[PDB]
Amino acid sequence: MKIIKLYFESPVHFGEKRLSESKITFSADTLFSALMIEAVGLGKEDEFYQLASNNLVKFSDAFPFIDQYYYIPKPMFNLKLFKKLLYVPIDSLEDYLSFNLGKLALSEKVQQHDFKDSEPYNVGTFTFKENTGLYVLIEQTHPLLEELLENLQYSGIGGKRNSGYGKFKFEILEDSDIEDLFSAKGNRKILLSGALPKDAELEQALKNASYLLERRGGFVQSDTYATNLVKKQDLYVFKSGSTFENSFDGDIYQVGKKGNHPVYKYAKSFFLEVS
Amino acid sequence: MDKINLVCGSLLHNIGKIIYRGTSERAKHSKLGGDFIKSFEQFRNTELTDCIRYHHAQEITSVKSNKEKNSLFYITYIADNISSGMDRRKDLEEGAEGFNWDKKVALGSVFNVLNEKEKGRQNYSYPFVAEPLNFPTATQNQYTTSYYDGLITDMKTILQRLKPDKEHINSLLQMMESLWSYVPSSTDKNQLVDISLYDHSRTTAAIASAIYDYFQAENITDYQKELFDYNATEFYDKNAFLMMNFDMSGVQNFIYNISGSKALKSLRARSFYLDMLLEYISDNLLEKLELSRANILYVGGGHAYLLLANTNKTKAILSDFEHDLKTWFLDKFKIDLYVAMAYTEVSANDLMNHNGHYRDIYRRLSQKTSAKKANRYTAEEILNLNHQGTENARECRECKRSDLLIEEDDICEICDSLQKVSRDLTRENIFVIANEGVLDMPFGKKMSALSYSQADKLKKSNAEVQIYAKNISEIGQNLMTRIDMGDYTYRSDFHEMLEEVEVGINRLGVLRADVDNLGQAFINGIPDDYLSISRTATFSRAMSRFFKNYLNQLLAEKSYKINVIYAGGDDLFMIGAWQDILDFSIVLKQKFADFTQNKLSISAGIGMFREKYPVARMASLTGDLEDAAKDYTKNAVTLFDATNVFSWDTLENDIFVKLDAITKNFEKLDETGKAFIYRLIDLLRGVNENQQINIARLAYTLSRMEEKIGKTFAQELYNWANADRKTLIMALEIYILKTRE
Amino acid sequence: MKLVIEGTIVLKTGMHIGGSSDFSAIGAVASPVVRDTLTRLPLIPGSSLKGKMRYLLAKELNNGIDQDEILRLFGSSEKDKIRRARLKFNDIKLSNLAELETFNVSSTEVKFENTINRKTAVANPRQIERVIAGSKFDFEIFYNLDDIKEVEKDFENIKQGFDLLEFDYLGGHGTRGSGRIAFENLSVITAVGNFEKINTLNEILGA
Repeated sequence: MKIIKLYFESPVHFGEKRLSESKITFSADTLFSALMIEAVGLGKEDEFYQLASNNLVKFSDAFPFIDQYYYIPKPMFNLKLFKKLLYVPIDSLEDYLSFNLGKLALSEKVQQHDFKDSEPYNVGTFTFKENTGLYVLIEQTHPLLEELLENLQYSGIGGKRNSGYGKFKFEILEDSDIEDLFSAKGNRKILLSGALPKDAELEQALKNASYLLERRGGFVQSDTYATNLVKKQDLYVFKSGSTFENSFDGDIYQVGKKGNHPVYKYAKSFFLEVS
Repeated sequence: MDKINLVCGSLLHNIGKIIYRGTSERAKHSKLGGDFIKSFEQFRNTELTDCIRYHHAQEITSVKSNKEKNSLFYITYIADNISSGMDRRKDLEEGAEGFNWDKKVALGSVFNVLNEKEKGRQNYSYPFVAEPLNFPTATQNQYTTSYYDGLITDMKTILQRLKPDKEHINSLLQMMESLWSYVPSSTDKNQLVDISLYDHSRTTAAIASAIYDYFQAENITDYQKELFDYNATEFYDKNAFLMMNFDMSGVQNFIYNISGSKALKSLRARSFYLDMLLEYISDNLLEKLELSRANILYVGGGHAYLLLANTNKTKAILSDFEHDLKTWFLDKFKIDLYVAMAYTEVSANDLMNHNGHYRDIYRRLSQKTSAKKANRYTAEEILNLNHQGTENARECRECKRSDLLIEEDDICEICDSLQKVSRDLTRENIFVIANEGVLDMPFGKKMSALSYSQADKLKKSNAEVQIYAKNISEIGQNLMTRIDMGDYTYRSDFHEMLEEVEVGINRLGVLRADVDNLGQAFINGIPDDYLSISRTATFSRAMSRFFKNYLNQLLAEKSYKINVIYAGGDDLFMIGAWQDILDFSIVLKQKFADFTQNKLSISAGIGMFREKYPVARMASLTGDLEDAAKDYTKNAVTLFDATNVFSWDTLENDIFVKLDAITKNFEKLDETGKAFIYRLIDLLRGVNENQQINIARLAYTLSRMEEKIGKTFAQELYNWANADRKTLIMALEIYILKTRE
Repeated sequence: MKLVIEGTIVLKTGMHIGGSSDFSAIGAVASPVVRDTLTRLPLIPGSSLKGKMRYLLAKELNNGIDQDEILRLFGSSEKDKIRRARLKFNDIKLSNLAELETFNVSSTEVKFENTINRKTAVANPRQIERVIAGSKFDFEIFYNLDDIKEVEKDFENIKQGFDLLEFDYLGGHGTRGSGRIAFENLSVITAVGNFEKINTLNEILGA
C-alpha cells in the first residue's frame, strides 16, 4: 500500500461551503474529481473512470502529517469515554484505547473597477509550515495515476485557481511499516474516506456504527457543461474518521445528468482494521 | 383524578409557612396551609388539600380511614420526603409546634457545593429586596416580616386571582420564579437550607406527578401497604423517574453560518431563534406528556434538563415524539441541526441520595447522548436525503442550499424568515406562536412574534397558542410566559452613534467574551454527599438571568452607546463606541465577579475597528482575539491585538492608574501634550529589540522635560518604564486614542 | 501540454501591495503590506500580478470597444460562455533575501507620507509599509496549453503584456511613486511531456 506525500509551496484553500473559510485537508472525492479533470485535460477520462470503477485506484483522503509522523482524525469510538484534540498518530491509536500543522489566514483581496467602485472580497486560507504538509494513501499503484498526478501539481489542487494558492510537489516515498496496520486485521474498523455504501449494504452497516454524515457537492465547471454554472446533486457521505464492524464498499455516483458530459463523485471505503 | 391536585398541592405544600414566622401563632404548618387556602386562594375543597395537610405518618394515621383513596395524600408526602434530598420520613418537622424552631436564616447558596473541593464548606446568605438584585454573598443577613407581609398581600391577591387549573399553572410558577426563587425553603438540617422552596416545590410536584403516573402504569393502589411497612427503600428501587436530557448539536456553526449583507440583525435573530426553538420543543413534550413547567429543571444554550413519567405509554409517545422531531429536522435542517434526546433510567433508591450515583449518572446520561450522537440516522432517511437531491443554478447566500428557495430572489425561506424577525426583534415584543407566522418550528406551528399592539387582541380570544415574552407584564390575565434575552441597543445604527462621541478617535469597538472554567463546571456539577436534585439548576438559571436581565439593566442605567447581539457564558458579542465598551469591560468584570462571589471569571476580547467595516469580519477577528486571550483557563482580557493581553487586575490597577496619572498630569500642561507623548511612545515601543539605547535616550529626555512635566512625574515615568513598560505603552496608547481630534 | 513561464520580478521602486486585517497601532505603520502568515516574509499575491496583467491586456486589446482573448487567457464565468483560464499563476515570494541582507538592510521599509489640507494647511501624516526597492521576486507561471495552433499568438500577447506592465505599477498607491516593476531573464520550459517548438517561445520571452 502506497503513500503520496504532498509538500506545499504556498497557502492552500479547501472550503466546506464558502470562500472565507478553509480547512487543513481535502477529501477523496476532491482528489478524484481533480485527477479526472486532468484526464479530461489529456483525453484518458473513461479509462481512468473504469480504473476507479474496477477498484484499482481506490484511495484514501488527505491527512495531516508532521515530520515523520502521519496523523488521522480521532476515531469516533463509542466506548465509555481531549475534546479539543483533533488528530492522533496512526501508529499510536491503540494506546488511546505536540500537534502543530500551521496557521489559517484570511488573505483579503479586491476586484478593481475602472469607473465603478472597487469590489473587495476575502479568501480563507491555511499555510503548512516547514517540515509538514499532507499525504494520501492509495492501493495497487498505477502508472496512469502517476501520469495524472504530475499534471495536477502544475494546475493546482485546492479551491481557488489560478490565483494563486494551492500548489505542491508530490512524492511517493513508498510505505515501509504502515501497510502492516492495513494488513493487521482487527475487530473494529475505521473508515478513511468520505464513503457512501450502496443501498444494498447500507442498513447492514450500522451494527455498532459511530459515523457522521457530511454533505458533499458544489458547482460544476467545464467548457461544455450546461452553458452556465449549475450545482451538482449533493450527496451525503460518511465523515472520514468513522468507526464500524461491518465493512462496506461504496461506489462512484454520477451526479451529473443535465449536462452533456457526466459528473462523478468518488465515495468508496478505505478501511483501517483494529481492536 | 387529574394531575392538577398534586401540582397545586405539592408545590403549595408548606407555602403557608411564610407567615408561620411572620405571625406569632404556631399551628401545624401543613394544616396552616390547609386553612389559609380557604381564605387565600379560593373555596378550595378539603379533599384537594388532603395532600397538603397530611405530610407525615404522625399526621396521616390520624386520618388513615376517614379519607379514602383517589385523594392521594401519600403522594405529596413521599414527594416531600425524597424532594428534601435524602430523608425526612418520621420526624416532627418545622411548623408542627414542637420546639423553638429556627426562624431567622436566609437562603444558603449552592455555589460552594458546586466544586466542594474549591471552597470546602461555607454558609452563604442572600440579600433580598421587596430582579430582585440578589447575590449569593457570604455576609450573613436575616429575612424579615415586611417582605412576608408584602408577599402575603400578593398571596391573598394573586393566588386569589389565579385558578387551580393546568392552563394557568405556568403563570403561577412564573410568579414563584419572580418571588420565591431567592428565598430559603426552611431552617432544618442542611438539605433544605441550601435550596429554595421554589425548585424544591416544583420538583416535589414533579415527583408526585411522575409517581402518580407510575402508580397508574403498573396499576397499584392501597398505598398504605406499599409505603408504610418501612422507610420504603424496598419500593424505591423500581424505575419510576427519568432524568431526561435534550441537546442541540452544531448550534454555533449554524448561528455563524452567514455571509450576508444583513449580518448583524440576522445573527441576533438566529441566536435568539435556537434558544426559542429548544424552549418550544421542550414545552411541546411537556404538553403532550400532560405535565406542567415543574419537572423541567433547566434550559440552557442548546440543552434542556427535565424529569419525566416512567410509563410504557410515556416511552411510546417519547419514541413517536423523537420520530416526529427528527423527521421535521431532517426535512428542514439536514445534519446541521440534530437534536439528541436521552434519559437515564433511575430509581427512587437512586433518588434518595445514599448509594452514590449522581455524577456517574450524569456521565451515563452523557454517554447515552453520545451513543445517540454517534449513531444518528438509520437507513431510509439517509437514502431519502441522498436521492432527494436535484441540480439547479440558484443558491441562497448564507444558508447555501437549493431547497426552500423563494421565488425570483435567492434567500432561503428559513433565511428570509430570520431576516423578517431580525429588524423587529425589539426590547419589548411578545413572542406569539401561531399556525400562521413567519418562522418554522415543530410540530408544524409557526412563530409570528408580533409587537404588543396587534398580538394582544387574539392572545386571549384565539386560544391554544402558548405565547412567550420578555417583559413581566402578565399578572395572570394574559397567559403569557417570560423568557428574557440580551437585546440592549443604543439605536442600532452606528452612523448616528459614533458621531455622538466627538471626543476621541472616531473608531468602533466590538467585544467578545465567555466564562472561565465553565466546561469543568458541568463535567462535575454537584457531588453526591451534599446533593438534592433542585439546587444546581438555580446556579445556571441565576447565571442566565444575570446575563440577560442584569446586562440589559446595566447598559440601561449607565447610558452606554453599546448595541448587543448575543448573551451567554459562551456567547457574548456587543458592538459600540470604543470609549464605551472599553470601560464597560471592567464593570462587567466587577459585576460578574461579585455575582459569582469571586468563583467564576471572564475571558474577554476587545478590538478596535473602523466604522465602515463588515461586521462578520469584526466578529470573526474579535472572537479569534478573545481566543488568543482565552488560553492566555485564566482570567484575562486582550486589548485590540494578540500582543496586548492583560489579566483583569493588571488591566484595572496597572493601566487604569497609569492612564489616570497620564490624564491627570498631561491635561495640566499646555505645552507638552502630545508630541512629547508621541516621542515617548516611539522610544518606548522600540526598546523591545534594543534596550540600553532606548532606556538611555529615555532617561535623557525625561531629564530634559523634568522642568515641564514635573520633578516628580519624570521619576515615575522612568521607574515605570524600567519596571512595567508594556502596561505603560498601552496606557499612553489609549490616552492618545481617547485624546484624539 | 503544459508549459512553465519562469523569471523574476526585479523591483525598481515601491511595491506597497495588499493590506491585512491586523490592528493598526498608533505607533508604527497603519495599513501594512501583505506578508506570509508563518514566515512573515514579504510576498505579492499572485492574484495582483494576474490582475495587473489582465487589466493591461484589457485596456489595450481591442482598443476602441469582454473580448475573446481576455477570457481565452484569463478565464470567464459568463452566462453563455465559460472558459478555463489558460494561464496559471502562483503567489510570488521574496527570493534574494540573503543578498538583501548583505547590504544589512531590512526587507521592508516604512514610508512616511501625508496630505495637507488645501483649505487649512493642516498636515495628515500616514505611515505606509512597503518592500524596499531592488527586491527580486523569483516567479513561476504555468501554462494550461490545450491547442498547439495558439501558442505563438498567446505568447506574443502575453509578452506584450509582460512589457506593458513595466511601464505601469503593481498594486498600492501607484500614482505617487510605487509599484514599478521590471522583468529579468524571463524564460519558458515544458513542465511535463515534450513540446517541440519551444525555441520561439523562449526567444520571444528573452526578447
